[PDB]
Amino acid sequence: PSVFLFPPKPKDTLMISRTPEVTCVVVDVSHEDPQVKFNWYVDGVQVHNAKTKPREQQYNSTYRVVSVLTVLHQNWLDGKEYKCKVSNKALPAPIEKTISKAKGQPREPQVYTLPPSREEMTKNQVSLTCLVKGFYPSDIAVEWESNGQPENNYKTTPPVLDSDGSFFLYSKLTVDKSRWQQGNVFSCSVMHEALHNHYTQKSLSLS
Amino acid sequence: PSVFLFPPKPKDTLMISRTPEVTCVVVDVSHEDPQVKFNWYVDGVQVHNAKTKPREQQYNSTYRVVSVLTVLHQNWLDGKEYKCKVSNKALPAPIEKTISKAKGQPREPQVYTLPPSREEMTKNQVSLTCLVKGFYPSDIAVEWESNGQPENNYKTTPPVLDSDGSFFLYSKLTVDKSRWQQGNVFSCSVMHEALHNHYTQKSLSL
Ligand SMILES: *[C@@H]1O[C@H](CO[C@H]2O[C@@H](C)[C@@H](O)[C@@H](O)[C@@H]2O)[C@@H](O[C@@H]2O[C@H](CO)[C@@H](O[C@@H]3O[C@H](CO[C@H]4O[C@H](CO)[C@@H](O)[C@H](O)[C@@H]4O)[C@@H](O)[C@H](O[C@@H]4O[C@H](CO)[C@@H](O)[C@H](O)[C@@H]4O)[C@@H]3O)[C@H](O)[C@H]2NC(C)=O)[C@H](O)[C@H]1NC(C)=O
Ligand SMILES: *[C@@H]1O[C@H](CO[C@H]2O[C@@H](C)[C@@H](O)[C@@H](O)[C@@H]2O)[C@@H](O[C@@H]2O[C@H](CO)[C@@H](O[C@@H]3O[C@H](CO[C@H]4O[C@H](CO)[C@@H](O)[C@H](O)[C@@H]4O)[C@@H](O)[C@H](O[C@H]4O[C@H](CO)[C@@H](O)[C@H](O)[C@@H]4O)[C@@H]3O)[C@H](O)[C@H]2NC(C)=O)[C@H](O)[C@H]1NC(C)=O
Repeated sequence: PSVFLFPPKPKDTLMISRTPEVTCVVVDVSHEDPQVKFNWYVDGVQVHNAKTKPREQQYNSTYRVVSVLTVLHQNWLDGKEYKCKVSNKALPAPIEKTISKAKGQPREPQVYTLPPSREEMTKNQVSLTCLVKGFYPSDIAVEWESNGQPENNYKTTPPVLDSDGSFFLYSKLTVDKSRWQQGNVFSCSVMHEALHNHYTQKSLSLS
Repeated sequence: PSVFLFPPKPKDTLMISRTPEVTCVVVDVSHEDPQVKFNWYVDGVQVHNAKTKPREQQYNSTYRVVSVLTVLHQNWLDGKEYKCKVSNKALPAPIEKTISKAKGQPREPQVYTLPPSREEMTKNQVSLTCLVKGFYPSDIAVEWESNGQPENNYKTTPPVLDSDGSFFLYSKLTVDKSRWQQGNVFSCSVMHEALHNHYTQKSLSL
């Protein structure tokens, strides 16, 4: 039996309207003794069944069970630990897994847009670059937009640990060379806890 | 008694002068029964040996044995498969692991240098950006230099799959703003199999 603990999506902890959740998944549960017991704790507290919510599901020759715990935005941002305890009779001792926001002081992300290289202009599609650096923790959300509509032909690298101990990443938005020199304006949105309203936006366009 | 096969460093296989190698790591070796016997095969052949060489041990609470096999640059680029057979008494049957370079038409990387944003011109240090996209397979090596000398403060993101099936990455070199204002020339070096001579350079300066 193996247990996996997943943190909330970065974007869920940053918007009050969204529902951030910590997901505890157990696999290789005995096909013979599928009864699984879950206990959740926040900073060591609440053996006593609280919120949470399990389900179940049969697989190869085993069972898979998932429990989801809704977390409070500020609880997560304040570094509270979420512990998932899993018990099964076909197991010696219960399996424990804990997860929290990475420790350290939040650092505000620096966002800069970079137009495509002149040499790339011979191509039919160009690259609009958004650089995000100096941020911490690594949890972050980046998106693009031209008008109000979201742009979807973009790719973002995973965050990279930098020398100062902070993280950086780049996002690449690909558009038709025409849409660019025509004058259209683009912008990458960046969501991070260390930003004023957990959100900033930088514009990009030729001139 | 777990086995992990690793491929050669991208750079080692692109320059004849270097020595590319495939490495077969063996973790959780029983403190009781180390004695690990390796077996390597290149496209099936070998075992009556040809160039293997294991070494060292011990770790946290268990042993870690590692076998290194030197490869012919050409054999690795041609897509030959490398197989590591690991044997140990405390292991029922011999665990085998195969490895080879990603398959598919190699694609030439486009290299573009991007100057620091006007907005960043306010910090003491600035970011020189090297965008490398459209390449395949993902094995690539990127480096920065200035007037013939290698730069120290740069970081390269790992390869990211692009929408069209090829890869891209960004390399970032941080330098004192003065060095950029003084007009010094900085260069992004890229090493990939689909480039003529497996190498290309792109310069940046104010
Ligand atoms: C004794 O210590 C061993 C290693 O100890 C080091 O690493 C940590 C354990 C540290 O806490 C500290 O103890 C030491 O610094 C333990 O063995 C480890 O076992 C795991 C899985 O059993 C291996 O994980 C693999 O890692 C490779 C990547 O390796 C490279 O990167 C790491 C760092 O990121 C380096 O340390 C390595 O040298 C390599 O450069 C993965 O590619 C590999 O693939 C995955 O396999 C798992 C299956 O387990 C899949 O689920 C995934 O999808 C992937 O396919 C795998 O993740 C560690 O490499 C290995 N440690 C090393 C480096 O040899 C050992 O467990 C511990 N006690 C025991 C149990 O004896
Ligand atoms: C029996 O069947 C189980 C479920 O079957 C899945 O597999 C395929 C082949 C079909 O059989 C389908 O029915 C079904 O998709 C198998 O369970 C699997 O067990 C592995 C562990 O051995 C789990 O892997 C873990 O995944 C984590 C990420 O999960 C998320 O993403 C995957 C897609 O990539 C989704 O499916 C999940 O739902 C999640 O959204 C990953 O974080 C874990 O990695 C971490 O831990 C390892 C150590 O184990 C470490 O090396 C690594 O660095 C990380 O720290 C880990 O890889 C897998 O999730 C689970 N399958 C599913 C769908 O939940 C079971 O193995 C199979 N056979 C046996 C012997 O039981």
